[PDB]
Amino acid sequence: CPEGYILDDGFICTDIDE
Repeated sequence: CPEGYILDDGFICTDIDE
């Protein structure tokens, strides 16, 4: 996951949509 798409909850690819 690139910039903006970070790791949340328990270190998982989180969404964003720009």
